[PDB]
Amino acid sequence: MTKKGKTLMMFVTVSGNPTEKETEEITSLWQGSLFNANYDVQRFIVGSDRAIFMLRDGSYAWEIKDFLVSQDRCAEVTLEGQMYPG
Repeated sequence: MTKKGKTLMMFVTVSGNPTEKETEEITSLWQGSLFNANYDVQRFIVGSDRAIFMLRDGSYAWEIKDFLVSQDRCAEVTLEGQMYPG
């Protein structure tokens, strides 16, 4: 049907075939940066190199996607069925 609310899921992949711990360290600093920019996001680790970012307000998904892909350890960002880069 038609979605309720503004929440939005963002699926992120970490580069370099990292261990789960390294992925936790890498993504924790990303979450910190987002928070420091007033963004409200929850983080879920779902694999040695996979992370879920749950946005409270999905209307800011583009800004967050841009920030993430600009990181050296970000391989891909999946947003509404679309992978970035490119």
